[PDB]
Amino acid sequence: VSMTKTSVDCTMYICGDSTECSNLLLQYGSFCTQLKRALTGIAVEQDK
Amino acid sequence: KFGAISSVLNDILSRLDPPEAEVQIDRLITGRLQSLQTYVTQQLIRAA
Amino acid sequence: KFGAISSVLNDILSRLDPPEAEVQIDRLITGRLQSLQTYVTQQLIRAA
Amino acid sequence: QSYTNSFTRGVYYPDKVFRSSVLHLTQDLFLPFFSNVTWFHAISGTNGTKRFDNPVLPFNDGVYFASTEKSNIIRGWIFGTTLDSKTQSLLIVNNATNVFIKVCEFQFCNDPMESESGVYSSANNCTFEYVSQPFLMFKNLREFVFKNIDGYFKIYSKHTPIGRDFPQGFSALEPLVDLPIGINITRFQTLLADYYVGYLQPRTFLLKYNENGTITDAVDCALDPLSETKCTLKSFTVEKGIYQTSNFRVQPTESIVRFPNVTNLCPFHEVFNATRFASVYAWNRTRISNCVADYSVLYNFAPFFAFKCYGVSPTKLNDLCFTNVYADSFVIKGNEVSQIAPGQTGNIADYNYKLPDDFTGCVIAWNSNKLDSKHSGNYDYWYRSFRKSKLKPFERDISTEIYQAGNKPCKGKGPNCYFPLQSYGFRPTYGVGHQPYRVVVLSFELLHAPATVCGPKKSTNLVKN
Amino acid sequence: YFPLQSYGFRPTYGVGHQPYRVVVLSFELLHAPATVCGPKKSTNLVKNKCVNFNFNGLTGTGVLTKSNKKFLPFQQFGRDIVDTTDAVRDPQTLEI
Amino acid sequence: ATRFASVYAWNRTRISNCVADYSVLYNFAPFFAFKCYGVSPTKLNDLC
Ligand SMILES: *[C@@H]1O[C@H](CO)[C@@H](O[C@@H]2O[C@H](CO)[C@@H](O)[C@H](O)[C@H]2NC(C)=O)[C@H](O)[C@H]1NC(C)=O
Ligand SMILES: *[C@@H]1O[C@H](CO)[C@@H](O)[C@H](O)[C@H]1NC(C)=O
Ligand SMILES: *[C@@H]1O[C@H](CO)[C@@H](O)[C@H](O)[C@H]1NC(C)=O
Ligand SMILES: *[C@@H]1O[C@H](CO)[C@@H](O)[C@H](O)[C@H]1NC(C)=O
Ligand SMILES: *[C@@H]1O[C@H](CO)[C@@H](O)[C@H](O)[C@H]1NC(C)=O
Ligand SMILES: *[C@@H]1O[C@H](CO)[C@@H](O)[C@H](O)[C@H]1NC(C)=O
Repeated sequence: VSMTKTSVDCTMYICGDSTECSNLLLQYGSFCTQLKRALTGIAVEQDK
Repeated sequence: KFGAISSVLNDILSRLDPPEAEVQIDRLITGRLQSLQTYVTQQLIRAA
Repeated sequence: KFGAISSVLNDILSRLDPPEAEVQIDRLITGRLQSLQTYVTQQLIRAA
Repeated sequence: QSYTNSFTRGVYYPDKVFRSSVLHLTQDLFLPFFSNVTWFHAISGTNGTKRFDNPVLPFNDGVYFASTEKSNIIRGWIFGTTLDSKTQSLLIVNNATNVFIKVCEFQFCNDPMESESGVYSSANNCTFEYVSQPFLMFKNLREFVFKNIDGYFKIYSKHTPIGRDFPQGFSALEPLVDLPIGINITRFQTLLADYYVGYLQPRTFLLKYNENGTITDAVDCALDPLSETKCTLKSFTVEKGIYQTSNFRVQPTESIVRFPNVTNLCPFHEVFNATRFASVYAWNRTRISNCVADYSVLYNFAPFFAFKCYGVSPTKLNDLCFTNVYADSFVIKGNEVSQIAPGQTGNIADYNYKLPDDFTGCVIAWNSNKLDSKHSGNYDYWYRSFRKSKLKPFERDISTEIYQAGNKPCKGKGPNCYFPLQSYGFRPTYGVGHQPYRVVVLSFELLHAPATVCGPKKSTNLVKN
Repeated sequence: YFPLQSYGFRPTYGVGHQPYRVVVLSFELLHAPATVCGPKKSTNLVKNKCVNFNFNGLTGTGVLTKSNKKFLPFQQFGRDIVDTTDAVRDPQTLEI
Repeated sequence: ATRFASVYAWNRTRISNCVADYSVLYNFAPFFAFKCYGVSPTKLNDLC
């Protein structure tokens, strides 16, 4: 009926505790936001 | 490592000057971002 | 070619010594990784 | 006083792009909302310290100024570093009819009653002048933002009808001037013939544009969780529900540095300051262990022909620990320095000393002509010009067999064979390409810290939990 | 020996002797943003046709038409909701 | 060659129906530069 719900913080996974890496990651646009939306949608779908 | 000299960002920043750290970090950013997109894609398929 | 001088790994290894051959090979690896990942992702959707 | 709430003050147009009925989320240097703004009525208000002294304030990344004065008592600013004619500085002074902006080497100004003032003192070596750029610049709040980005000095300003001190409200500062000053601005000073200063920090703001391109409101994404939610959604209206915002982390409170009891210094002095150096053929490898990797002595010892590090680009080698350190010492010709690197070829790289293609370490080349050259020629250095095969990385080949040039055995030297070791003398009369140079390659293996060759750092007390 | 003797003002006709004015230009090209650069030629404005354009460094391809947008005095160009340029201020006439 | 051509008139010599051995190139001089594109030096002793 349901799947384990997860949420992944893009910045911590790719650039954990790294300011320079985070600043570089900002140059790739909305990708982190798109993954956050995808995982949120999955979590809501599992509760539905 | 995804082609980088080290998998640990703190070693890249402590070992290399910014102009080289940006290259090694960019390689790691590409690898980790690809890993998250692959994960999210499989989770969307499993969610369906 | 995905940006490489040649699509054939044997030609890259024959023509260049490791310091650049590894770079040209890394580009061919990256391109083929994207090709295989796209193929499998679409096969998973089609299989569903 | 000397602090104030500030409210929603100090927003400026981050760029020159027209937008219509959109919300634009941007990261730039802004004065945070409800941050503390320094009020200088105390200390340097009214007469204040005028005619005797005045403190100088820091310029950290950029500044926000405000004043409610209409008397034009406040006349200008100086931006720069030393501000004593030693270096360049930028001086902006207002007048009744014009504006005088000059960047030159300024020593001091007549402006640190008021029948005559501002004749200035002395200046020289001036670089740029700008005159009447904006021509001019019931109380009037006069807001300014001064920002220095990649050599461009950006000035923004706004006049708001005001008698309240920073009344509640919102007004964006339009850009006023953009100067190619090209200098370094670490400190600034005000000039008097009431005044507020806020400091900008990098922050993300959501700016609301109307149909006519004017910014009418803004959200400071870090002010409170509601503002952060608004920025996440890029809306000034938030629907009922739960929204996910940025993750939280617990920050560290102190730095813990732990090193072994070793206080011995690595013997770089003895290897680099040796009175006699090995040839390239019998190049000398000394292992460095159980010592402090202090490289300050290397920069103090002498200037070098080349100091090129592969895999560790900085000269700041004192912050790393090593697991396997070797110093390979040899004497080469200047024209061969370029051959001692991964991927290089030639008689030295091919037959006397070769680095691995994944080499990590530093190649240090010092001009040693005054020590190694001789009038008769120093024949104690002997490259192997002729070898049957190419040398392997870090291989030491000390064979003395006579090389035979092909099929003929040619035992002995001459008819079709050469003794592989070829002497070439060094003499004070040779040019820089032939003069002897001492090269030491420091091979650094970096694989975490199983073993210690750590640099000159101090240990602190251990703190747990 | 003095540098102040007149040397070559007198014609003293020879190819060697005739004075020549020599002016040299350093072309320093320092790090600080350059304020000196040659004049950039402009070309007549074409509207209601598909053209390539370069407006004060902003380049693109499109059809230029009279706009009803009202830019603030300092704004040089505009962008739509997805940050793609959709309007410019002509650097010579200030028409939007 | 005793004489090299001026840069306005580079001398193009065609080499064909021959075999190459590159140790002679090292024998001719110490070099200011020997930069190869698309192939690394010392790999030219294969078909080049
Ligand atoms: C310089 O720019 C100004 C406006 O910024 C131009 O002035 C107008 O030019 C048009 C056409 O030439 C005239 O019809 C207007 O009457 C002018 N305005 C004024 C106030 O004189 C000017 O022509 C431009 N100069 C050049 C050489 O292109
Ligand atoms: C600013 O300071 C740096 C410090 O290294 C210096 O290199 C640079 O030239 C300075 N720029 C100026 C004074 O414009
Ligand atoms: C925008 O400008 C037009 C110009 O006619 C004016 O009518 C309108 O009221 C203005 N709107 C705002 C919000 O300033
Ligand atoms: C180090 O070099 C100096 C010359 O700069 C010399 O006087 C001194 O004796 C040398 N020390 C050793 C141990 O070689
Ligand atoms: C190499 O250096 C060490 C340093 O102590 C020295 O003892 C050794 O004799 C040297 N060997 C040669 C061949 O120079
Ligand atoms: C170019 O080299 C060839 C080699 O055979 C020679 O015959 C020819 O004359 C040369 N031309 C010039 C202009 O040097």
